[PDB]
Amino acid sequence: DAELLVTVRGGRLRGIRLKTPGGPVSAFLGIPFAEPPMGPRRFLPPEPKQPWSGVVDATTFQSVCYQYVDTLYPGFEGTEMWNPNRELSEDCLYLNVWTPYPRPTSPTPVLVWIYGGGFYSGASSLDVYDGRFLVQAERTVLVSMNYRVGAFGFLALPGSREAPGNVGLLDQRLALQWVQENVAAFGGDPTSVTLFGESAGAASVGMHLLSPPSRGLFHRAVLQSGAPNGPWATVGMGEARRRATQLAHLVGCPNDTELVACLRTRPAQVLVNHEWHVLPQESVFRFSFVPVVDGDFLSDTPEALINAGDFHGLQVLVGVVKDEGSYFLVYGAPGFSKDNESLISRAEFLAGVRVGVPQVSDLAAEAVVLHYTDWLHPEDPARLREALSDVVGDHNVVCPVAQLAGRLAAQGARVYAYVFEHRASTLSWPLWMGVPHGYEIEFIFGIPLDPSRNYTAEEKIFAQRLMRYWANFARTGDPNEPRDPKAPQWPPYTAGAQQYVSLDLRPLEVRRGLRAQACAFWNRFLPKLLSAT
Amino acid sequence: DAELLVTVRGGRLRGIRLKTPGGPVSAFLGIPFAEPPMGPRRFLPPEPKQPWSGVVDATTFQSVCYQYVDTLYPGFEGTEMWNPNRELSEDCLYLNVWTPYPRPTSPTPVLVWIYGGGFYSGASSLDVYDGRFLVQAERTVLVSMNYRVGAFGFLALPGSREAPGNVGLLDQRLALQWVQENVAAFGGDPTSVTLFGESAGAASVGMHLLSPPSRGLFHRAVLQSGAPNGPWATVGMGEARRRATQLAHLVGCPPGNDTELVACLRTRPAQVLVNHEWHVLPQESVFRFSFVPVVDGDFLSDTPEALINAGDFHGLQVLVGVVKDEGSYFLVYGAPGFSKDNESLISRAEFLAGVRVGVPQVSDLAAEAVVLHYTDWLHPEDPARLREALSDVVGDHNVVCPVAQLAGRLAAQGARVYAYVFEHRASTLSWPLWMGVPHGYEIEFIFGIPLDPSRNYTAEEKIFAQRLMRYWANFARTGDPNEPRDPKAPQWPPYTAGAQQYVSLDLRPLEVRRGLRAQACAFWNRFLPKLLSAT
Ligand SMILES: CC(=O)N[C@@H]1[C@@H](O)[C@H](O[C@@H]2O[C@H](CO)[C@H](O)[C@H](O[C@]3(C(=O)O)C[C@H](O)[C@@H](NC(C)=O)[C@H]([C@H](O)[C@H](O)CO)O3)[C@H]2O)[C@@H](CO)O[C@H]1O
Ligand SMILES: *[C@@H]1O[C@H](CO[C@@H]2O[C@@H](C)[C@@H](O)[C@@H](O)[C@@H]2O)[C@@H](O[C@@H]2O[C@H](CO)[C@@H](O)[C@H](O)[C@H]2NC(C)=O)[C@H](O)[C@H]1NC(C)=O
Ligand SMILES: *[C@@H]1O[C@H](CO[C@@H]2O[C@@H](C)[C@@H](O)[C@@H](O)[C@@H]2O)[C@@H](O[C@@H]2O[C@H](CO)[C@@H](O)[C@H](O)[C@H]2NC(C)=O)[C@H](O)[C@H]1NC(C)=O
Ligand SMILES: *[C@@H]1O[C@H](CO)[C@@H](O[C@@H]2O[C@H](CO)[C@@H](O)[C@H](O)[C@H]2NC(C)=O)[C@H](O)[C@H]1NC(C)=O
Ligand SMILES: C[N+](C)(C)CC(=O)N/N=C/c1ccccn1
Ligand SMILES: C[N+](C)(C)CC(=O)N/N=C/c1ccccn1
Ligand SMILES: [Cl-]
Ligand SMILES: [Cl-]
Ligand SMILES: [Cl-]
Ligand SMILES: [Cl-]
Ligand SMILES: [Cl-]
Ligand SMILES: [Cl-]
Ligand SMILES: [Cl-]
Ligand SMILES: [Cl-]
Ligand SMILES: [Cl-]
Ligand SMILES: [Cl-]
Ligand SMILES: [Cl-]
Ligand SMILES: [Cl-]
Ligand SMILES: [Cl-]
Ligand SMILES: [Cl-]
Ligand SMILES: [Cl-]
Ligand SMILES: [Cl-]
Ligand SMILES: [Cl-]
Ligand SMILES: [Cl-]
Ligand SMILES: [Cl-]
Ligand SMILES: [Cl-]
Ligand SMILES: [Cl-]
Ligand SMILES: [Cl-]
Ligand SMILES: [Cl-]
Ligand SMILES: [Cl-]
Ligand SMILES: [Cl-]
Ligand SMILES: [Cl-]
Ligand SMILES: [Cl-]
Ligand SMILES: [Cl-]
Ligand SMILES: [Cl-]
Ligand SMILES: [Cl-]
Ligand SMILES: [Cl-]
Ligand SMILES: [Cl-]
Ligand SMILES: [Cl-]
Ligand SMILES: [Cl-]
Ligand SMILES: [Cl-]
Ligand SMILES: [Cl-]
Ligand SMILES: [Mg+2]
Ligand SMILES: [Mg+2]
Ligand SMILES: [Mg+2]
Ligand SMILES: [Mg+2]
Ligand SMILES: [Mg+2]
Ligand SMILES: [Mg+2]
Ligand SMILES: [Mg+2]
Ligand SMILES: [Mg+2]
Ligand SMILES: [Mg+2]
Ligand SMILES: [Mg+2]
Ligand SMILES: [Mg+2]
Ligand SMILES: [Mg+2]
Ligand SMILES: [Zn+2]
Ligand SMILES: [Zn+2]
Ligand SMILES: [Zn+2]
Ligand SMILES: [Zn+2]
Repeated sequence: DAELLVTVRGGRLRGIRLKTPGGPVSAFLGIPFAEPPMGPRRFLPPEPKQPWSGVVDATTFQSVCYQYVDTLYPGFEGTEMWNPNRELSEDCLYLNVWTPYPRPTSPTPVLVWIYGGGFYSGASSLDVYDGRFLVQAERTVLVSMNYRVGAFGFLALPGSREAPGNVGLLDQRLALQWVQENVAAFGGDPTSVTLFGESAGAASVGMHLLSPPSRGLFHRAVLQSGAPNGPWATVGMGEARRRATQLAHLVGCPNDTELVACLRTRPAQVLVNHEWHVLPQESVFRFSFVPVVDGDFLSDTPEALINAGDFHGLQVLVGVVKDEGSYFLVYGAPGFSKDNESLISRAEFLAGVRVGVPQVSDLAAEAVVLHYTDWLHPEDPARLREALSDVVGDHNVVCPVAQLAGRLAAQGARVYAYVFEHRASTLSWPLWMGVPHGYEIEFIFGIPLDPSRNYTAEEKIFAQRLMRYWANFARTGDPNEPRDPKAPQWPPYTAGAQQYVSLDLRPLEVRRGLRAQACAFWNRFLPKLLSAT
Repeated sequence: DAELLVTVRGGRLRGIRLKTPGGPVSAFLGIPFAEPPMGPRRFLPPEPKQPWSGVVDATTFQSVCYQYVDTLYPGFEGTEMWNPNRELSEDCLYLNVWTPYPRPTSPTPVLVWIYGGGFYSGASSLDVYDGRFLVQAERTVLVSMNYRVGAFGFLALPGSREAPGNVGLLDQRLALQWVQENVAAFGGDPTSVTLFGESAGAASVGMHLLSPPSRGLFHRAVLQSGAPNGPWATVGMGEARRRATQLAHLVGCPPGNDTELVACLRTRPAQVLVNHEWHVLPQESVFRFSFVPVVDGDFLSDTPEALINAGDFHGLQVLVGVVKDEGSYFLVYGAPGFSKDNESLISRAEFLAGVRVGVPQVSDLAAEAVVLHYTDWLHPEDPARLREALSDVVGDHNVVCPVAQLAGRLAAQGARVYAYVFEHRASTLSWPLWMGVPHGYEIEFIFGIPLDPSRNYTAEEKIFAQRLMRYWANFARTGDPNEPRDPKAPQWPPYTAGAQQYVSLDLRPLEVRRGLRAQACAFWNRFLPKLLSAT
């Protein structure tokens, strides 16, 4: 019917009606937003999609951008839920729109979701990103886009116009430009556009906040388990060159314009098969192709722009999960497995510190180890495992997020912080991993409401609470209800009081400090030490 | 009384009967154990006392070695109890013996006490060091001696033969030699001598373990709130020369150069040297007094930390401990914003400054490590927290962690080690409540001072003091502070490098706990060295 037929600036779309226990939602899946970045357009900033004849079929998710498909635990849902669920294609720059079925006659606010995956993986078609429940429950419009990952999104020869860098970020910015122009055709309000994302998606949200050409395309920002100032999310120019020139040597590619032309002649699968082999430490925490500090998108290091920005007028929702680090340990760290209790040894632990804190001196590593050993039980394997889980989690997610949250708060922003502390009753990982990196998203998106998944009565209620908080924030920059007794339940995060809430089944609880003591080491002392040595 | 006339290798002594509530003790006070270190003998090692004719009057304490007198809180009980209580004289090398009234029939173990005072102060004649109550209640023999402090005991021009250094420690060794030769006259057993000391006396006891010629003179060791590997307890030969010649400059002594310089210092009156001792290294408090034991390669063949890691320690029984609030007393002596008369609610600015006072001579980066370690990053402005924090910084750095280091290294090489944390604040205690259990305030209880009728301690406190006297007396008799065949009480398990068990001493029964600030002392004993040498 005419509810599923929409015309945007480029032409006609035909969407699909999706069902929700609450009721139906109108969905437009796989709307092209850039000309396919293929052949000579590989590694280049995206070009806007030109108008098309006829009716585009937006009834299903388009393709996934090329990436390594994880095969650590084959057939295991804990890993499979995150793997690509469409064909891989360099023809992948498509976005998706969910909107209420009585299409809003008034302009409703817009959530835009940027998926994470450490800049080396990810897809908007993953099942845990289904916008239908968030839309049907809170009557906002939800948009999500694909953006190039891996070398396709982030190979850079700083200097050249052929491989400029950060084109995966520009993919996102283009889709936000698209939202500006077309969201109103679906009921959306271009003037209330809230960015949210997790992991590299959250780091992405962070860079749009620091990149002036993007700061005009959205108004509020949610960062979940990621920060642009994290040790894994940017790379220098001179290093970006070495990594590009190395991938080229690996793929058999004999100046800069000549380098890119050879890479462009290689099947996309050949680049994916070598991009992990670029760095000797084949680590998840220093993946080869991430955003570059070139002076373009980022006029300075993310740290530099944070410490110097006026963030008056910005509201920000920010948080981590309880155990950020445990998911990364099974992907590398020596002694670990989803299939036993991963009872690490001291030397396995000393070794793991180097894998999760890569590229720090020897003195810095000893500092980490002395800082995180329990000197009354120096060789307890369980305690050691938890310690290492904290070392990588604190260093890569928590202390970066914290450092950003306080700086934003201190320099004019209005911040609300959380820690996600619910372990799903469906969670297929082992119990020692706890609440792992990535496992709040199911709840933000209202997945427990899907009748076919097997979540708890109490868990559906929790997901609705969370959706309420997020939509509240989208609407007003304030997750609290505009009208309620005992009204300031969720207080703002400030550099002093450092209040956050804990999100779980029990009613909101305020706590002080996001690993305040731990993050003093990472944000304040460790740099001084890397310096004077 | 036949018990008060006693004869010693040097000659005859007349002693005095002292009263305890529980009964008499006979005491010999101010026995000359060395020829007086005067004029030409100033700064030299001690010569043994030439023997005398007649009866030495050993019925009253002799003089106190020259030293700074504390003018900080005039009249105040808390400071005055430590101040010299006899005339200051360079003629001060005498020792004291308390022995049970009916002199013991069989050879009883001997406790030798070495007083503290950070090597710039102290005297065996102070009231809290009265042996009578311990000797009456446990029937051991007790000895204490005076040793030279300040520049008179520790000024060194390494290589001089004029000022060889460590003569204050030689003073103590001379008295231990005297005990070996003479305590038999008082019913004491020279084959069962236990040293015990506090503060710089505990550091002294430690250096005696590390100096072979002293190991023949005792068999067990108790170290209370002090250790020879503390940052304040020793000095290099090169630093020792700077400080010696800087003092010579402050007194007007043109600097053979070593022999002129010392002969000049000898002419200056003793009080003039005391006056400038602290101005050799001006500082705000009490850490790093400038005339301490020197690592000369004679008395201390190597640094204490070297001597500890490879030493002859198997079979040694050691008793070792700290007070609950080791830091707070030092802060009162010059940490910015500290007095005994207000709550010492310091600002962050004074906290940062106080870190450099209590942890002197460390790099700017090292000091930042300290701050970032002891700050409470949830309440970094809270003045009360900052106050306790800085107390722990200086308490950990100067006392607790050096003692924890010594304990585990002894235990590792096969010493039998027993560790305590004294955590009872005397109901009499005159210092303010926020200093808690300050440095030096277990001594009163070890010595049974609560038994003294004039001082009104509690009954709970008297039975406690008797409990402590028994622990220490048990230890002196048998190298084990536990009630021999009595496991009706909780056992005091020995300290090992793995489990790290110690007992809390207070008015409640023995409580066994693990780890002497294990987390804190990793920083001080392991990381901070690496940091300081790698940068
Ligand atoms: C008691 C008795 O029967 N005879 C003693 C006699 O043994 C003693 O001589 C001293 O014995 C001690 C034993 O512990 C040392 O071995 C002395 O050698 C040293 C020392 O190591 O202490 C050598 C040291 O280099 C000297 N230091 C200097 C010169 O700076 C000291 C110094 O003489 C001190 O006076 C000792 O405390 O001695 C050994 O000489 C003598 C006193 O020395 O007394 C007898 O009665
Ligand atoms: C716990 O498991 C890890 C991972 O090994 C996997 O899971 C086990 C249950 C077992 O079935 C293995 O075959 C699996 O591959 C163990 O770490 C591995 O140990 C082997 C020893 O032969 C070694 O070759 C591997 O490299 C190790 N893997 C890593 C990542 O280091 C570990 O030994 C198991 N046991 C304990 C006590 O942790
Ligand atoms: C708590 O007391 C200290 C003690 O210092 C003072 O000592 C005397 C010289 C006299 O000024 C008394 O009133 C005090 O007891 C205070 O620290 C001093 O503060 C004054 C000025 O306020 C300053 O001139 C001194 O240098 C300070 N001493 C230092 C830095 O060591 C402290 O301010 C008191 N706190 C209060 C009153 O809240
Ligand atoms: C790298 O070398 C290539 C050669 O493959 C250079 O390409 C030139 O491009 C211009 C375009 O106007 C041609 O007219 C030339 O004939 C090409 N070949 C040359 C100059 O040898 C390219 O300019 C070089 N890249 C640089 C200098 O950045
Ligand atoms: C967890 N999820 C399955 C949603 C994908 C993801 O987030 N993978 N994480 C990569 C990474 C690596 C280093 C630092 C941060 N993120
Ligand atoms: C008088 N009292 C019992 C407190 C003796 C004492 O302990 N005086 N202080 C010594 C000191 C100084 C610096 C470092 C270590 N100890
Ligand atoms: Cl368009
Ligand atoms: Cl469906
Ligand atoms: Cl048409
Ligand atoms: Cl606007
Ligand atoms: Cl642009
Ligand atoms: Cl950065
Ligand atoms: Cl870099
Ligand atoms: Cl570089
Ligand atoms: Cl290949
Ligand atoms: Cl491969
Ligand atoms: Cl791989
Ligand atoms: Cl937690
Ligand atoms: Cl290095
Ligand atoms: Cl345990
Ligand atoms: Cl505001
Ligand atoms: Cl149910
Ligand atoms: Cl904290
Ligand atoms: Cl005499
Ligand atoms: Cl002379
Ligand atoms: Cl006389
Ligand atoms: Cl005199
Ligand atoms: Cl021995
Ligand atoms: Cl030297
Ligand atoms: Cl030197
Ligand atoms: Cl000379
Ligand atoms: Cl040392
Ligand atoms: Cl303690
Ligand atoms: Cl410096
Ligand atoms: Cl730290
Ligand atoms: Cl505060
Ligand atoms: Cl607290
Ligand atoms: Cl043994
Ligand atoms: Cl008081
Ligand atoms: Cl024996
Ligand atoms: Cl305990
Ligand atoms: Cl501890
Ligand atoms: Mg992977
Ligand atoms: Mg190959
Ligand atoms: Mg090769
Ligand atoms: Mg254990
Ligand atoms: Mg006289
Ligand atoms: Mg005289
Ligand atoms: Mg010399
Ligand atoms: Mg030196
Ligand atoms: Mg001058
Ligand atoms: Mg003067
Ligand atoms: Mg335990
Ligand atoms: Mg501790
Ligand atoms: Zn991630
Ligand atoms: Zn591979
Ligand atoms: Zn540390
Ligand atoms: Zn002392």
